[PDB]
Amino acid sequence: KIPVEADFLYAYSTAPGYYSWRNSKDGSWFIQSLCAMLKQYADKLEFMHILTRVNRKVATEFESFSFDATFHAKKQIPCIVSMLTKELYFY
Amino acid sequence: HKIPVEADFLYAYSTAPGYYSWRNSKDGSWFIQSLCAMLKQYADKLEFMHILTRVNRKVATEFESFSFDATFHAKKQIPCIVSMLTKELYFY
Amino acid sequence: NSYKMDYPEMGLCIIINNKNFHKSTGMTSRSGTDVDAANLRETFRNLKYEVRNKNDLTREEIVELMRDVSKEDHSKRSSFVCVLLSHGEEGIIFGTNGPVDLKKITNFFRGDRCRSLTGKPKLFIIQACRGTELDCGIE
Amino acid sequence: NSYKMDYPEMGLCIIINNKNFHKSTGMTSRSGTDVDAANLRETFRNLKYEVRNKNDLTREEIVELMRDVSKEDHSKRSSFVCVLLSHGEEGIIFGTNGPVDLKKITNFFRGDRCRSLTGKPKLFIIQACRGTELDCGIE
Amino acid sequence: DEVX
Amino acid sequence: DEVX
Repeated sequence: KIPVEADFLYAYSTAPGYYSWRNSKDGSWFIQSLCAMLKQYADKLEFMHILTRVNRKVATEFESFSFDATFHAKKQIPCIVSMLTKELYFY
Repeated sequence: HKIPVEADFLYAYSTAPGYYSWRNSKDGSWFIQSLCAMLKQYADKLEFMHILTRVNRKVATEFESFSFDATFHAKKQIPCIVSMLTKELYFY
Repeated sequence: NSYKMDYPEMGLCIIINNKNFHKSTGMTSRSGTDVDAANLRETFRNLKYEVRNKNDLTREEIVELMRDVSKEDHSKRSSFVCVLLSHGEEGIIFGTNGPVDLKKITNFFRGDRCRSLTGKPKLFIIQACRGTELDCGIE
Repeated sequence: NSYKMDYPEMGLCIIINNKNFHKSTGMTSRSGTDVDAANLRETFRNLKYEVRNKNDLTREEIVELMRDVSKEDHSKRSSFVCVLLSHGEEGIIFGTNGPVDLKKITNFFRGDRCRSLTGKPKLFIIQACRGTELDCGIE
Repeated sequence: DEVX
Repeated sequence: DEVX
């Protein structure tokens, strides 16, 4: 038998309790980075390692810009939640 | 040049959100059993997320609850890897 | 070991792109989300997924979509991918007219409810808020 | 890229082993947890971590311990490992005398509060319940 | 088997 | 840059 909650992966754009950020022209930070890393690494890396690179990209390369000081200079870290039981490759 | 204050955290949960976690009174808990086993076996071969992935498959396939209480009998458990890490982790 | 990824199909890629919300919700337009939905579409097309783009779905429309998708036959599919682009809260994704519990959405595809996906990876990509906390970062 | 793991030390390994609880909590003794704590001690010892075992800590002792550890100098340590073995709830760990917010424990080691661990992997291994739901499984 |  |  296997758990009914097994083999799920939830790739969250942000940590629990936190805002998620989106750029009006480029799109959201997470999806930008996700597509970029997938495009570059989907035929070389396992999915968890791809998402880890998505994490470092969003964390290091993005910072919020706002005229509102409350929403300015903010950061974001994505949140990988894996209930997977095997490694995932897209090839 | 900043990084999030919530970055570089990894939370290895024994069970999925909202669910019970199981422990054998003599063998120990299912999760810690499997974690130590997989670490002992793979810490010098695999990246930490892949080790934890094998921990997930061990807990999911090799354990099923035994209880005199019928409500708690023949139940399963899946661990929950929550990663805010920004790099790969190797113990060597 | 690794998930069997050489089934006839790679699987579905369901992209739910909510940009415009009813004025009763008071929620603002999510400018830039079309850029996301299009980039996702291209990325997963190249990964050989059967991509389905959905735009401005109500809370009721999302549920029935995910339910109908769950009652499809994924027998010759390797995996399942769902991407959610909308406003959110912790455990909540927003339809154009109101909130939806993420659990209700994901529960459709549990191993015992979607038999044709049992043992196969079910990926949910969520671009939404999970609360109102701000990460101020560190040098 | 990969985390820099060739600092002089690998880091601390804090194992908090709660087996017996105050009568006010109604929590049962966690038989078998000693086997876990010893197995963890050996496993992470072999990984060259500075293992520190703590037994039956109160809610106040856990907080004060994690605070003291976070105010240590981790400058020549590669990482930090904390293992929690006790009763729990969603987001909650139990000291022998009551519940502790997991957030409160982990917040000590945030990038801006624990500078000597900034950029280093902070691993929290939790063996506890996260609610009262049961997985009936599927074949 | 017990629960936590 | 906006939030969700």
